[PDB]
Amino acid sequence: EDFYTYKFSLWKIRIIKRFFPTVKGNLSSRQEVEDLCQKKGKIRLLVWGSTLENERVNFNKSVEVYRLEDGFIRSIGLSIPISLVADPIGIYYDATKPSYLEEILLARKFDNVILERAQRVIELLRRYKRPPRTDKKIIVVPGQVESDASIKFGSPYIKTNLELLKSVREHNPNAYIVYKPHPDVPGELLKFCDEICVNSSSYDIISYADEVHVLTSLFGFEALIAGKPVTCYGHPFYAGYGLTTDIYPHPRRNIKLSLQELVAGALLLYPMYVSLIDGNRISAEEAIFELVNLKK
Repeated sequence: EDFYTYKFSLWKIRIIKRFFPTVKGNLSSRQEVEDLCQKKGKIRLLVWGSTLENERVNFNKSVEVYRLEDGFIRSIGLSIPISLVADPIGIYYDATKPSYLEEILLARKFDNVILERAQRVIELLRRYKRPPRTDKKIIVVPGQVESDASIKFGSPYIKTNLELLKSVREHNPNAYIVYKPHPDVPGELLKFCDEICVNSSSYDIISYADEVHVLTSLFGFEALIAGKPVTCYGHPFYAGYGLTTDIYPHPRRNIKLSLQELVAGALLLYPMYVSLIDGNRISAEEAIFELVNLKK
């Protein structure tokens, strides 16, 4: 009777059980959470993303809430998740409230050994992964799905791709702006971007770019690993740490971090990793090795 899930689908419950083998039951309403809590003194609730904030539901302090989300490595370039994020304080894309990732990076107790792995992971990612000929600075803007939670709780001002593309052009009047729209979703876009790169190879649009300008896209964290300068127009999890030139300052972040500190925190300590083959907990490096040995 260790963990409970909040409004998870059956398929999602089985996936979560890989990371939490002690999942016991699925609570389907706030009343069921309150009834079970005073029945057992305290409960551990598994919630997905900003589900509680979207419902404006708050529980007493005896309901320990874990906010779940997909990992970072399963997504950045290289279906059944190999990585899972379990945040007991908040969630990484919510810049309005503290997150456990933010507390890790602030405490920044990173010994010499974990900095080595972070440098190995950076080198590993860069290796496991059209362009206009002009004199202008090449700027790339990855579009997002506007209904995403990272824009709602992670962008303090800009909320649309059009406002992003607008704001990008206002700050860069002469640069060559190419808009890469999000796959999962035109005439007014071209009034601020030069061309619209509708396909060819995401991560291999980064290498042709001089700078990457994003709102809250995880795409910008991949650009940091690739070493390309990135400007943030919102407040993603990698913003505020001086690695990115932030348009709007983060109201709660003062620390200047290195790329290894960011990687060691965001990729190595923050998310969980479970092997796809045997189901055991593995390191972020073994997770990359498994995904790398999966494609060939």
